[PDB]
Amino acid sequence: TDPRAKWVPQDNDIQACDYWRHCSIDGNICDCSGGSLTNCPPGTKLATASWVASCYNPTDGQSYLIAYRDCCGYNVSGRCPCLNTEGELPVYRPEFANDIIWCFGAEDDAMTYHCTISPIVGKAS
Amino acid sequence: TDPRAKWVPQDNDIQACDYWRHCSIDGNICDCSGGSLTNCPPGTKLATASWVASCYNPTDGQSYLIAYRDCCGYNVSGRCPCLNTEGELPVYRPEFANDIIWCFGAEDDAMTYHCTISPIVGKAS
Amino acid sequence: ADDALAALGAQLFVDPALSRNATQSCATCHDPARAFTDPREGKAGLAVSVGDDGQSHGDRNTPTLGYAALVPAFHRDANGKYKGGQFWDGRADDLKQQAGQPMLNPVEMAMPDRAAVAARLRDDPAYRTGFEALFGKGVLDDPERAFDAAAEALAAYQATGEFSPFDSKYDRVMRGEEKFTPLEEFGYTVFITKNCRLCHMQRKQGVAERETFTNFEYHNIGLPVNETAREASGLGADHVDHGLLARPGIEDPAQSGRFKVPSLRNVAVTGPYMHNGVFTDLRTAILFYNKYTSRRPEAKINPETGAPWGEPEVARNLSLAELQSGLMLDDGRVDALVAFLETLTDRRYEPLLE
Amino acid sequence: ADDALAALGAQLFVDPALSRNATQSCATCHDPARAFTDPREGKAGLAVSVGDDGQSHGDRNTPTLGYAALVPAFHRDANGKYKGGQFWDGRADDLKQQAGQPMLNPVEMAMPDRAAVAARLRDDPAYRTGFEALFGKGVLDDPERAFDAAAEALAAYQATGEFSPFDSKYDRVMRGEEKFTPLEEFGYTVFITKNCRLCHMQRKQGVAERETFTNFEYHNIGLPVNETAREASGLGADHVDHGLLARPGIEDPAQSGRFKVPSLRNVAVTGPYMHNGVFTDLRTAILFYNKYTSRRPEAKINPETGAPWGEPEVARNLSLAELQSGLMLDDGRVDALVAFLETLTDRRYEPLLEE
Amino acid sequence: QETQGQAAARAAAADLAAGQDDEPRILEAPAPDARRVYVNDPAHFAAVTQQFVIDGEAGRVIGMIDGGFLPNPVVADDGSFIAHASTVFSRIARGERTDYVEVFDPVTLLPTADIELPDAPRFLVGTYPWMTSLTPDGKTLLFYQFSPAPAVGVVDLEGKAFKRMLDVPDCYHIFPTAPDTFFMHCRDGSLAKVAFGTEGTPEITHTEVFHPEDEFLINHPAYSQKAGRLVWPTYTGKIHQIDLSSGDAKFLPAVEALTEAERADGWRPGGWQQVAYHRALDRIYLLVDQRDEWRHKTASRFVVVLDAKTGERLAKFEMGHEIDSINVSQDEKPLLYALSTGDKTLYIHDAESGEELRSVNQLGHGPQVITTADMG
Amino acid sequence: QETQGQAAARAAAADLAAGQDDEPRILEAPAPDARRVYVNDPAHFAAVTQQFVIDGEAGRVIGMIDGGFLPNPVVADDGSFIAHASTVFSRIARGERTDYVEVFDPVTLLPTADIELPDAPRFLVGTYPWMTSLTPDGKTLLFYQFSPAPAVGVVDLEGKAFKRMLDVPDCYHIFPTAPDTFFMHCRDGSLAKVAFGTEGTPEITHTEVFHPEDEFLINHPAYSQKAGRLVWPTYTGKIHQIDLSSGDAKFLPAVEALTEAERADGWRPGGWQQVAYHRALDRIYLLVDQRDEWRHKTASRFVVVLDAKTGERLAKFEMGHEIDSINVSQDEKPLLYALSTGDKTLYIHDAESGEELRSVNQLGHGPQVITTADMG
Ligand code: HEC
Ligand code: HEC
Ligand code: HEC
Ligand code: HEC
Ligand SMILES: [Ca+2]
Ligand SMILES: [Ca+2]
Ligand code: NA
Ligand code: NA
Ligand code: NA
Ligand code: NA
Repeated sequence: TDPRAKWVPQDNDIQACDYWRHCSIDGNICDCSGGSLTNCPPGTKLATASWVASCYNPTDGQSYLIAYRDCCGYNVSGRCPCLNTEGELPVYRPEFANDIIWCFGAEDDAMTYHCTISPIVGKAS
Repeated sequence: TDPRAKWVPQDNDIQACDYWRHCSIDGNICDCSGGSLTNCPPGTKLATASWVASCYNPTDGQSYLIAYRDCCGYNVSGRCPCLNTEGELPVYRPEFANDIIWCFGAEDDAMTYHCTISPIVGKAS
Repeated sequence: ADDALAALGAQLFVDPALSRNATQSCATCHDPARAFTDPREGKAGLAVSVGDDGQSHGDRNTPTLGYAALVPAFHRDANGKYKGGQFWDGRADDLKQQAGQPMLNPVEMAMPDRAAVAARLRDDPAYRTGFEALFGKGVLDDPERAFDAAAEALAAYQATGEFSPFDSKYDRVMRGEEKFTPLEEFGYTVFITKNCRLCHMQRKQGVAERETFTNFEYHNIGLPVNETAREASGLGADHVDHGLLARPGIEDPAQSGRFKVPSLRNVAVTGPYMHNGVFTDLRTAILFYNKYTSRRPEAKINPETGAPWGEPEVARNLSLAELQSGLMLDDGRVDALVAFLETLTDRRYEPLLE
Repeated sequence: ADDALAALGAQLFVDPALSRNATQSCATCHDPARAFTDPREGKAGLAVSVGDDGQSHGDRNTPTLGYAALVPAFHRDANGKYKGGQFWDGRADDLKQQAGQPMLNPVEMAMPDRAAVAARLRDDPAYRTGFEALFGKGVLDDPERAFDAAAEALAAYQATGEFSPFDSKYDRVMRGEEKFTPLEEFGYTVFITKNCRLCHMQRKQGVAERETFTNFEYHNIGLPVNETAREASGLGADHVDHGLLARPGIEDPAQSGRFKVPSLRNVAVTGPYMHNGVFTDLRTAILFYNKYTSRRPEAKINPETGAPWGEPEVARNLSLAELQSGLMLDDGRVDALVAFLETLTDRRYEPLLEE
Repeated sequence: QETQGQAAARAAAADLAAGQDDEPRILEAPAPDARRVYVNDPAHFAAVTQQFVIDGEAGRVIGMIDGGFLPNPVVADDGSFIAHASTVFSRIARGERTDYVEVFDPVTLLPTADIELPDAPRFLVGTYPWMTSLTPDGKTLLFYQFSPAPAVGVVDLEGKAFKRMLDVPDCYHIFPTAPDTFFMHCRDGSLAKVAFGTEGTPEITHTEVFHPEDEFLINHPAYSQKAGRLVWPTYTGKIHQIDLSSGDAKFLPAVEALTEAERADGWRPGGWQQVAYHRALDRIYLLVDQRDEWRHKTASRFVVVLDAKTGERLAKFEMGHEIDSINVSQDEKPLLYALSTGDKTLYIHDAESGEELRSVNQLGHGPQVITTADMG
Repeated sequence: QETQGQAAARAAAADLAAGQDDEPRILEAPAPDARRVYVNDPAHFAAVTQQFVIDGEAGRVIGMIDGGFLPNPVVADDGSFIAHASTVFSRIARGERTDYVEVFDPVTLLPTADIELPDAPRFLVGTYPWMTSLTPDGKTLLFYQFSPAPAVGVVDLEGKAFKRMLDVPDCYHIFPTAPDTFFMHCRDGSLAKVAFGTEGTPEITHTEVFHPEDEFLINHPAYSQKAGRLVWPTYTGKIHQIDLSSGDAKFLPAVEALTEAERADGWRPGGWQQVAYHRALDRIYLLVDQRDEWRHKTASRFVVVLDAKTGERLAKFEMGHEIDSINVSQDEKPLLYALSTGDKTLYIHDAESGEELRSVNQLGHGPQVITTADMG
């Protein structure tokens, strides 16, 4: 709640901006517009491009790499908006940069931002 | 500010929703997006259609006909939104109906709603 | 004093001595019993009037004199819109400058010159007295002073309360003395919400003190030629009536085909309508504006003829922005407009309404 | 017995007596010193291997046996994707089913039949001892039994640690024993953010216990014919390598031209690359991918030849969804990918990496 | 107690713990059912708008659809498709106007038809559900036109083509009763029955005038196509019921939603969709509060429930929030839906006892319209 | 202290009393001047967005411009025009994409050019002012492209035509210093100077590397084109300054916006447009607050003002609001503008005493970007 305090991950609610895998999310959580933690909502198009963060999982003490993915082709969902920036680097380090609309690769050249999923792709601190 | 209380017109501030001429305004006050009480903001198109209401002026106790006019061809302004319905009738009495986007006659066929001006055209009678 | 002058014009106004063959006065064509218009049947019915020679018909409908005194003198406003003056084409600056012109017009009263007017004026001992009391001794011996004094008298007479009495039902309702019927108020509502108010109201906003249902502006609404009035006028099947542009010193091609927005007061009793009297019925005048808004086949057809209205006499400078309102007047609203317009009739002409 | 079986397979693996003219063992084409690939030069360079007759060349590049034992057996998964199997076209079910095929393949070890293979096994008293201990008495007298037993022993041998040691720098970095250099770290970051991961990672999500950098699926990435290899194989200028569609039982013409995604472990040392060995340098194999994303004219040009990459051998069922990522790899990223792929090299092959 | 987002972190932790792989993919919405609810956000006249698809049982957003300027939604009663008539401009809210109808598959939410409507013929107005209407066979969409005059567009969803405009008299709304027939409500206070073949004028027949010139009927009547019941409230909470089930308008006994004493203490209906009708229960729900006579569009805190036949009041709920729109699901034990434009939140109540079960917030900028399908 | 709306109510009432007529019409905005300020609302990635044109002296909205999906505004320094590069789709957020540039007249706000960009070539990213830029002569607009690779698109505003894409190295942002030249910032920590003709490989020259791989240069540096001063904060408040005025990069001494004590007590820059630069005063303004190292995009409550030459702190203002972006007028006695995304309000401050003078609320959904013209 204090926007400036160190972020504190939890592993008990994915709709919340402090959910551990959203440590470098920018946009909206897909679970809140009919995706799930790792699937896009009906009628949107799943980007193949990704951004990564290393996120601490307070359930098991391990940090995991979250390759975020955008669900594209719809106006922005407006539900569960969140912006975190753990490890987020400026645009010239685009692999860790999250202001970019990462809709590349989405079916039907969809490029509008609807929401982001947070699947794990491996471990590493 | 109790929304279901009878409306209390004032004649001291045109940007507020209790301004006397706004008695059947639906939308936004153009004075807040660069128009004025009776003028449209730059870049919009003034409609030739209007809505009329008889509106009570607390300053002289007199009733004036306000022929509202829409400023059209811009996305809704989002500033000073107001919905008042003094004397407002259902759509089949369209001369007094204010959900209708009264943008007919606007230059360039402009039909999107940006805001509404409140000019006097007569005394009620 | 201002009173005697107007009494002087009252005399001249019904005096046939001011016509060449003494067959006609202002009141012959501006009949007081017809809201100062012309009751008389002619080669084109009531569309145009016959002058003193008994043969020559004009090419424009004789308008009412009621309320003409409220029209400002001709001027170009700061938006570059011409406003006011007299005649359908504003070629007279004001009532005084208008008054002499029928006298000297060969298709109207047909006096050869100011001199002959003056001679006729001096023939009447009542004028020597009336005129000399107002403008001085010898006034009638000088034909320029005599004519100009007659013009002034006529203009002063037209600016009397008698010509503009503001006693129509609509004035009564605005004074809170009576109410409109539901149809009439609907009609008023339709008149102020729809495009009519854009031209037929004195002001754009605020309240008018003496509304006469014109903004005094000039508009080409794209009327056709009145085929029989045009033939009767003898002006030739080639002829184009350029409206405002025919005023001397108007040069701008944008004014061609434009005519002074008539006051709608007494509209109901002063048919036929428009500058050329092309429409006999008031309903037809209202329906004509539907040509620019309705898509229905019926809109393209003049109900009085059953055939298309016809092409505009002047097919450029149409006031489209105003005329193409996006919305048509169903039968119900045409009904109401008619009812509201009938409330614009002066008290004294209410019996005409039947 | 688990030891002894692998131990028997170890003997067979290096035994050229399982080839017609006894010139050739598994180890000949799958050489332990070159991550179980063929260092030998043929009429197509290293693209295809030469069989026991000293003249027949195959039509596919000899793949590493390293980590081949992590590949699941061939199956169709629920999404209708085929997965697993051995061979580049998945036509073997698993290691055991694969192991007897080089033996009877006239273009490889070339034995006439199972009976002839049994006869060779019978000639060695160590095989009579070792096979009879694991499989029972007279196993080598039954051509069917003996041939099945050798395949089994060979398969057990390929499943030992020797084949999949997991001691690459990557593995050492994943165990926290060391760190990547900044270039390697960037490379790993590119691999996982760009489209490589859509095909060269075991899982869609979560963490793999023993990652071998392939999802074991079949994809047509639109590679052209390897003309010199195709000439060597003598299969014909009108031949089409249909990839998976060649597996007996696969009839779906959508599978035409799809090949199994190879593990990238040891990739730095098992060139040339792709199923027909068409690309010599690792960088080139990475750059092929830009033909689908880059709008620069240089992206449609194979840097090894200066000519267009070529028409795909099978110009249908391309994995365009994955391939046309909308983002090309600039030179700094290809540099990082090469550094990262080099971390996938097993510890014993690190010295091969210098050259 | 366990929220959706909690259950989901647990299932995701377990998947991670078990090493369960799963392919990131486009989800299909659950099958349409009785508990699916749609919430349309006209966004206070924004040029672009959103429709939320909600599982009202879970109180879960299961999908969304985007729309242009003041779109009209419709939902096939049998659950087989959704549609809207919508309007876009070439440069946001300026430039060339394109009116069109989209039909959507209701589990993939994919557009299955995009049918351009010639000459920008849509009525642009604060969203009124029965300004655009499906025929009962679902093969035809009818939408209202205001300019240049009242008229009704016939849209063929099966041929996926616009057909023609019908002239109508001075009437509003479209309540379809058959493949080739709809009613509208006229200025004179009659209903008009419109029957169209392929050709000619439609055959138009008027009923008796059924209300006086000074009793005002709201813009949001409840209409149930399957029961043919048109429930039409006036500004005072008086309620007209027209039965269209024979092909023709029988006028039912009129009924009063608030008591005499309640209209003395200034009880009036107010909101947007002030009224809802449950078909198998034959029961009417009305948004009401104490308000001035000209505060008729403001939110209400109270819902009264009455029997369509007797008009006896069955319940009056303190809603607990400022409600602008109501509707109900059409199954047994119905949900009563309560949309606050101001909170942008759909509150989902037990229609029986009225208590709030769950709510769905962040429903856009100014959500106003609830739509449900009558499936049973 | 009499407000806008109050003064306006007094004057309309006097006109009404006087019988004053006036013609309702479309207003012209007042002449562009040093105190006009534009605020762009990317609206949290909504497909359509708004800009507000504000008179910062009055604190009054004087106009608005519509845009599509994350447009890039630019404002000619001399006040002659404004423009943007925008993106729309045929069906709101789906279907065929059209990217385009519009130019607008600064008083009528009408488009005077609408220039299609072929092949949908804009970079869609949270709005970074220096991802689309005007050359100093106002004749060319340069926009950045990220896909397939970093590139810069050249738009002729004079001839109202797209020209070409220029291929660049792995570099970001576009700081124009001449009709045909701009600088970018590269991954390797240098700047790249790009010089372009109508055709040819543009001449691309890197400067010296000016920062280590682990100093992070923010997405919102301040660039004064008339001074050629590029002011570039890192995450720690370390400020890089590059003098581009000779047309080549000269590296100025780095200054520290925060003290060592403040750094030890957790002070760091943060927000969106974190830094401003007043050309005539040669002063830098930085949004700072006490914050964990990875909360660098959060709002800040303090502005430090320092002399660009010496690094001396001139002031530290307590803004009293959650400020995401700042910028200053370029006149004498400049205004300091302080935009709150969370509040949707532009607060207008005396840049000398830091006192808040006035404010303008209701600026869209997530207003983020403040632009001024440098007219003197
Ligand atoms: C022969 C029939 C006839 C007679 C006699 C006649 N008028 Fe007219 N009057 C007309 C016609 C026809 C018009 C319109 C002519 C035109 O617009 O050019 C007209 C127009 C006018 C107008 C302008 C009114 C307006 O709204 O534009 C005034 C004033 C006027 N007449 C006064 C007089 C006076 C005073 C006399 C006696 C000197 C007189 N008229 C004699 C037929 C006549
Ligand atoms: C663009 C301005 C404009 C608009 C809008 C307009 N009018 Fe007119 N009207 C005129 C002008 C000008 C004339 C005289 C035209 C002519 O004769 O050339 C006229 C003439 C008339 C007349 C004939 C009056 C006479 O004395 O001959 C009637 C009746 C009339 N209008 C009614 C209406 C009604 C009712 C509407 C609204 C449905 C309307 N007008 C809309 C400008 C307008
Ligand atoms: C003449 C060279 C040669 C010899 C000897 C040879 N192989 Fe191979 N190996 C190949 C080629 C070529 C392929 C790819 C063939 C294909 O996909 O059709 C292959 C592929 C395989 C594969 C499948 C690996 C994969 O990733 O799909 C396995 C397992 C294998 N070999 C094991 C053996 C064993 C065990 C022996 C000894 C009995 C052996 N090989 C003998 C050349 C040979
Ligand atoms: C859409 C699936 C897919 C994608 C994306 C993909 N690959 Fe591949 N990769 C393949 C397949 C299939 C082959 C074997 C192709 C053939 O031989 O028929 C392969 C082969 C390779 C090889 C040759 C390995 C060998 O043993 O010969 C390298 C190196 C490689 N890929 C690296 C990458 C890199 C780096 C990326 C990201 C730029 C990438 N791949 C993206 C599927 C993919
Ligand atoms: Ca007449
Ligand atoms: Ca190889
Ligand atoms: Na005639
Ligand atoms: Na002239
Ligand atoms: Na070759
Ligand atoms: Na097959």
